[PDB]
Amino acid sequence: EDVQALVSGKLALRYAGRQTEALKCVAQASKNRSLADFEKALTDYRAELRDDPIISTHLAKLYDNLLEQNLIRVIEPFSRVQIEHISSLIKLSKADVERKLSQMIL
Amino acid sequence: KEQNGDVKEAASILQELQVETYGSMEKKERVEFILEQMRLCLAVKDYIRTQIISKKINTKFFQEENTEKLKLKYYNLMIQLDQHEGSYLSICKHYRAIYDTPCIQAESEKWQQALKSVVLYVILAPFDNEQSDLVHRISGDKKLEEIPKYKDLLKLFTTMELMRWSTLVEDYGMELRKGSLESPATDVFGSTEEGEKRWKDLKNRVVEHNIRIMAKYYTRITMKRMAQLLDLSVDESEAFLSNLVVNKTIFAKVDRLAGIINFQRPKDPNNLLNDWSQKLNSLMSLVNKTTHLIAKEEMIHNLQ
Amino acid sequence: SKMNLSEEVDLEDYVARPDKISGADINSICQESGMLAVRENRYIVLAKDFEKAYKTVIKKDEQEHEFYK
Amino acid sequence: EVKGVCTEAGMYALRERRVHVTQEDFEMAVAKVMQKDSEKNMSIKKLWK
Amino acid sequence: SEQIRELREVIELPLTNPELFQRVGIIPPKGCLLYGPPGTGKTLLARAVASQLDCNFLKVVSSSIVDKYIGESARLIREMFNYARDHQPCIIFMDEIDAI
Amino acid sequence: DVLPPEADSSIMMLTSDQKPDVMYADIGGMDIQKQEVREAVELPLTHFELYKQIGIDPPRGVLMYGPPG
Ligand SMILES: Nc1ncnc2c1ncn2[C@@H]1O[C@H](COP(=O)(O)OP(=O)(O)O)[C@@H](O)[C@H]1O
Repeated sequence: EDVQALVSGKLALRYAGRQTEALKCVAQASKNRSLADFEKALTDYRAELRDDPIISTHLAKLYDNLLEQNLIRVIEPFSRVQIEHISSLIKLSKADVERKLSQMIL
Repeated sequence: KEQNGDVKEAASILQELQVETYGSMEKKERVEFILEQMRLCLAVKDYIRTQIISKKINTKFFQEENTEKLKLKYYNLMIQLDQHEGSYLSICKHYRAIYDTPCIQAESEKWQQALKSVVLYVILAPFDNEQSDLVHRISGDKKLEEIPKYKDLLKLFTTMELMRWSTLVEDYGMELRKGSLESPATDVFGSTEEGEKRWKDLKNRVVEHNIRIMAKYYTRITMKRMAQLLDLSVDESEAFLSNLVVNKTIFAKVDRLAGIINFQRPKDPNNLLNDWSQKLNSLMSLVNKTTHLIAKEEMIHNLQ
Repeated sequence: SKMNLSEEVDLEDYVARPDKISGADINSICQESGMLAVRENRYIVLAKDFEKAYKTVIKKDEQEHEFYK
Repeated sequence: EVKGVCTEAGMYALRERRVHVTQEDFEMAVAKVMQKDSEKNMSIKKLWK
Repeated sequence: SEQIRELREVIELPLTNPELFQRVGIIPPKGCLLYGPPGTGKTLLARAVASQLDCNFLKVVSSSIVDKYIGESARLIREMFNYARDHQPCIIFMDEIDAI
Repeated sequence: DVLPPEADSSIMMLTSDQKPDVMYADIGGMDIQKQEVREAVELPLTHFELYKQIGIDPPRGVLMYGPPG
């Protein structure tokens, strides 16, 4: 939330533009904990922030953290589930869920 | 009261509140002035400021002895403060506090609707030890059997009372239409938008009642039978069992490729085997008390 | 951080100040403005008092008799 | 205070997660252990020339 | 008349309302310094604060705790709180803070 | 039998759930100095094998000094 509070500050308005708007929608996606919204914001702004001057490595750490933070919350009701429903609750494809879950047991 | 109150006159009184406290609070009239501004704060829809200036009141109590219609009737605006978010158990504690004066003021319509308003939503509080003994206090009343909602508090005792939500709907056609005075049921549930939040909450409280009794009396239960025993969909049943188990308030664990869920405790080797010795020790001890007793009755009658 | 400020009044206008402050007196500033809103019956700091709490604790020049500089 | 050189030179390798001790580790440790009184303002010195 | 009340709500409002001390968050308001003459002020307007609840009083002579090694004195702190734990805000009356 | 001793006369031992009242990340930005005190006290107490790996004989005492506050 303080990300928007900085860029609304009077010194940051001098240097406003595209890349500050890139981190705003990333802030809103991390605020809502919406997974594909982060993926959409990464996809919409390529040369801004999927390049890695020194931030896209750190964004991959925050995104790979956000998977199991969303994934641990949706296991507790069951002992046993089929994986197309857990792809439906996460609103994502199932193949990357398989490679992520297989990393979690290993 | 020149322009009969607005945002400005609420600001005009909040800036001049404590100047009397700065002169000398009057056991009564100072309390009567320092209460009056927060209903103006409710007119400006201010709630956090309202309870701060309401907490000054609490030490000046027991002046309703000399007060006929003012002391415990301003607190009907204090439940409007706690009307806001969820605090249902606290304003049923409140209704028992304002229960007394219309029994001093021996009325049979204002006091009867005090019984009506308190018996409606002790139910709507979430289940606790505080709800469990409060209903054990307010039951057994000599006055509660004037109203057919004595049946309802009996119906929410325990062990399901063989219930069904559609039968609860057919017990409650009267809450809008007829009754002796009927007015708090229209006030609580018959309202449009505040009733409808309480409509979904009363549906929420009865399905919460039905989960606990299923955990008492079932090893397993299928998915289709739980949905028809809760009068709603299978997916809305999945949502209700999800946010209760992550609330860790009902122990359950489902299996939704086949739909069979269970309410079993997590099995362990020694505790199951700790049970066989316990049944055994109770068995061997009881036959000793049995044989000791039949030896006596043999001994008495043989002598006659 | 462990204080509900909740305004749009920026604190860094007091970072960039001279009149170097000892670390114990920073603790005095944030607690004084806590008093200088609650005593006036505010459930939140409005940070118009924060100027006055800053100017209060900074005045430790005492007397010095206007003598020997 | 030769020990103080020996401890602080080996301390430089500890913060580097290293066991190797070079001659550069000692020469930085000489200036750390050895100090002075640092008599300031010089007016005391030149009152007493 | 000015000092009956200037001391009143600087004690009353923090003890009656600790919830505002989380609406911004500081626990800290620990009382005023009554200094001046001996007169009747030290003993009599302490009973003016006794007008609502108050009561407690007890007594602080400012001498039985001032023993030199403070390993005993810290126990002599909590010895007086053996009755101050028995209530709500107990009001430790304290005479001759600075007098030996 | 021998009773459990007490050694209980002049007790200043901040222990028995009474010591802390603070976490380690409460201090704002003494990062050269939070790292330095930790090397002499907290580090040889737990990871004593690192000093024996070199033969350091970890240091005994630390003198802090500065303005009051
Ligand atoms: N860098 C700092 N970070 C957080 N709090 C500080 C800092 N410096 C001072 N304080 C606060 O100021 C007070 C100074 O206390 P203390 O350390 O006893 O003073 P001194 O530095 O003279 O020993 C502490 O209670 C502390 O809460």
